Amino acid sequence: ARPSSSMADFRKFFAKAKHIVIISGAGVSAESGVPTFRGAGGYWRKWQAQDLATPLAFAHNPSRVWEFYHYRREVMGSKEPNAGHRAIAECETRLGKQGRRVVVITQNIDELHRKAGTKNLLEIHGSLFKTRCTSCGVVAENYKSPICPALSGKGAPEPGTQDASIPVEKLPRCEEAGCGGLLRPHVVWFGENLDPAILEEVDRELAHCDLCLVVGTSSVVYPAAMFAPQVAARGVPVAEFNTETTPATNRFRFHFQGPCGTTLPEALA
Ligand SMILES: [Zn+2]
Repeated sequence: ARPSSSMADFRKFFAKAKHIVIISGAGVSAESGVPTFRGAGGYWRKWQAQDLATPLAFAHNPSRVWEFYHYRREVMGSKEPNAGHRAIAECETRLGKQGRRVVVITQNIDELHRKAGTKNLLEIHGSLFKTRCTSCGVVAENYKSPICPALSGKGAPEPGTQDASIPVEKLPRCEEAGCGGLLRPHVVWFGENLDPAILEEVDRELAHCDLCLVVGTSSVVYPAAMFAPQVAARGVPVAEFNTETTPATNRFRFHFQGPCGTTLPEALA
């Protein structure tokens, strides 16, 4: 039960596909210089990213979690879309002129698909550059560097860096009149459900698609890891683009090895 590595055969499906869903994970941004969760980039100070991206973490030490998110926002400041992001964006524009739909369902919070020009984007895990008020619930875009003055020069990643220990009053706060609630990043933490509206949107896309790509993702985090398998179970061809095999590889019709910045321009031409 094993995937094909034939691009020519994938291209035969691609030529006819009317409704393509492209699922991405951190590997799509690796060639932009954005750290992944797997490997060495997935550590900040002595923690793993899945240690800090939790409601318990935030409740216990919101300064520490904000220092972590600050660091990621600042990392992003210099980063640009790569050839894989661009191929995806250009594909959507080209096919759209022909009446054919391409939609990107990303786990990423890095906004690089946006910067590349993707329009049909579902950020299923939220965005590094939005806030949500824990008091009022308002969602706001926020690209400020630093997001608050007390985080200026904070966030360094090296193990043994002292906690900034910023009092909650000096962490990012809501600016709505009379609120002043503590902000959090408008991201999905481990242990938190996705937004129901997002689940519904995904469900509609997967049920309607006739071709699916699964790009740069380890296929370990749920529910997102369920998505491409479900499409394959329907009998729809799924093509995995990854520098390695994953637990999901053998569920799919195709496996294209190598950096997606190389393979996606070729696939989506
Ligand atoms: Zn508020």
